[PDB]
Amino acid sequence: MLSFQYPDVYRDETAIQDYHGHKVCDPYAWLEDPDSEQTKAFVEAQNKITVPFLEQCPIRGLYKERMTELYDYPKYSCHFKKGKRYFYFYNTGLQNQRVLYVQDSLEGEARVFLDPNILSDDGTVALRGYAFSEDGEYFAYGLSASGSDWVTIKFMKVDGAKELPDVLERVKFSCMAWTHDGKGMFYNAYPQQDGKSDGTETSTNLHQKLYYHVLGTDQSEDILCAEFPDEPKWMGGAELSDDGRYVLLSIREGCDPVNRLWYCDLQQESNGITGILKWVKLIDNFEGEYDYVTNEGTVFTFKTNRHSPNYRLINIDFTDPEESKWKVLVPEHEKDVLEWVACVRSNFLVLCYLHDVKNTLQLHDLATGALLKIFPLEVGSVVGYSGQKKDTEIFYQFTSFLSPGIIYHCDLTKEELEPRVFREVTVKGIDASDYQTVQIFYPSKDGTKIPMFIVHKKGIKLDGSHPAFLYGYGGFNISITPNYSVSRLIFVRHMGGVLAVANIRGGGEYGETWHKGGILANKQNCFDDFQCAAEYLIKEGYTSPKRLTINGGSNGGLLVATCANQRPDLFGCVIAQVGVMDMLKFHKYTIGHAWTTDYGCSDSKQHFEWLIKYSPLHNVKLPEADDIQYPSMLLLTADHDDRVVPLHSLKFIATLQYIVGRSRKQNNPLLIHVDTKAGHGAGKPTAKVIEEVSDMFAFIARCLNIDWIP
Ligand SMILES: *[C@](O)(CO)[C@@H]1CCCN1C(=O)[C@@H]1CCC=C1C(=O)NCc1ccccc1
Repeated sequence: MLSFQYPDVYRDETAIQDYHGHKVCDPYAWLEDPDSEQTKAFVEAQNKITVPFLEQCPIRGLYKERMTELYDYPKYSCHFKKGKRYFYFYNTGLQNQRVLYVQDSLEGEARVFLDPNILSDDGTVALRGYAFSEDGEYFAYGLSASGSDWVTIKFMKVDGAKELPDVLERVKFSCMAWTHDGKGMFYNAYPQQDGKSDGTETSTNLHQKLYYHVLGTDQSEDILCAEFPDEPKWMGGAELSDDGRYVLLSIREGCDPVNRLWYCDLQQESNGITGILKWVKLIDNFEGEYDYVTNEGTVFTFKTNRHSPNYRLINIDFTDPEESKWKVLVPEHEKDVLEWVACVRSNFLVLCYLHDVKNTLQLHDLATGALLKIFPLEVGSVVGYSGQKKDTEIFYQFTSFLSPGIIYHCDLTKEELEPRVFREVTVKGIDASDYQTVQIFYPSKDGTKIPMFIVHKKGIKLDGSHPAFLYGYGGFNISITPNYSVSRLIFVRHMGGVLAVANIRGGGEYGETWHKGGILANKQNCFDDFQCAAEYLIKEGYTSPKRLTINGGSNGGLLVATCANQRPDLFGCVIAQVGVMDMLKFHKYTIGHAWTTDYGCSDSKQHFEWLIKYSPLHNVKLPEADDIQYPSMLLLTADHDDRVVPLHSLKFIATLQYIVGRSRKQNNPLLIHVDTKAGHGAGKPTAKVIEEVSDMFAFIARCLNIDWIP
């Protein structure tokens, strides 16, 4: 099968670093420089063998045509009201970017408000963040180029959709919050740095500042409102209270769901916003999360995890702020995670729970916390919502494995609340009733029961004959909940596949204890959980190792890369997207310093000892048994991935090809594809998304010799 040879790649054998007495060799350290001729030649040589491999089999074309056909369905966000007008996002089917529409009433004719498609030939300029002024008359929006986290904020007057002159540069990981006087907007920016700031650089991002931009002025005139020069990793994001009276500052350091919470009573500023604000340090530590829900005068309602791993709602009165005085408005549930909370129609709260990895949605009274209404939902996820304090109605969007889903509307001025289907779209080509989703709970190595969703054609024999696609993430308190994926359903219908999603530790599915169960010293739980998921699928007859594919992205790319090293015998195929591979150096680049709350940091002797054991880059090793080789592997990355700098995948594939790819017994390919004008994944145009899934499933089809089923 291997009709190509791996490129020559220089090994710098002098690259030796001491980590607490452990010598680590890093012969591909030079691939850390994205700008060198050496690195560019490496990328070109790798793509030169990967692309013809992927495109040799007719199956890529059949997949791509079927993806193009089935992905072509209308896609809407929830309606949301701002001031006098309604807005929603909409893609007719195959537009590169969804388009923002405005209408003057729910029954009124809609018109294009902001169309990102006209900003590039190839749809690689994408909306990233936006905020309307309190009165709905002005609009700020972030644009990112080529998938980079870097943002340029531009502005529009809503009436007439008029471009304004204001442009804000050096924006990254930014809040956008307008003061209610409509004078201007808070946002974050980074100090100048040497070299590039376009998504191709690896430079660390430190000293993020909070600024205020007065509409109608140059950026050079913006007011510095908060900075933390003694704490270069702190990130202070601003929002206005619902009554416009307070600026709330949430300071983060790292990725843990915790924040300091400072406030500024704007009425108490000596002369409006003119410099560093008179911050009152209400919560001045990182012991808990405090997510603002609403306030009534000085009584502030927050979603918190303080003393409550599954989250709860508390009231903190700013005039009596000590923790012993806080009121518990909605107590923590013993098992279900309070995922998010919104305040709507003055005195309702909308609460969204995660119950065994499925969403529920409930209306509660603001004053007492009492449950008033359950909004009935099928099993799946709530993935969109609108309705803020002043609004008198809600929209919410539901999705699941087997249907694109439904947008509901509920008029909250009615005595008897009755949600109605507002929009529903059918995907002709996939009959949902041919398939089923089951949820099982399998024991991991230590006996912990892990949830797994399995999706497959009805009536299949569990004889181990089926190809399977097993997906995981396992980190950063992120819950992996049901979602509609055309690309995965084509695998099921046209490749005869079984789909599986394992809810491994590290995620947020069972609250903070689930998260803590897959971080730091215990990160190996994630890999154990995921290996156990594969073993369960095999034992129960859904699949066999030779027909099993695993996939994950980012922290999920680490997951699958590590599982390949640790259990090469368990998997036939591995696709690792935009993965963190160098666990010893991840913290040196761009925003990687923020992930040490999940992983630890190699500067620490204790953390190094955890990290060295599973770092994919440092654990490539020929399997001992003559009958065992590495699975076929595909790494996907891109040249403007400034979230997880591509050096991770570059160094990892060089190592795989040298240590494993050169052995006689290795016949499974070990490949990387590096895309151009693309980044970590957010804002990826439709055309690239289609090419990407076509690459992935063609890879699977070719490595496992799977026949297309028309
Ligand atoms: C991927 O897993 C997912 O994109 C990468 C690699 C490890 C974690 N990760 C992230 O993107 C983390 C997960 C959740 C948010 C992340 C992040 O780095 N966000 C940027 C950011 C913004 C504000 C404060 C801290 C970090």
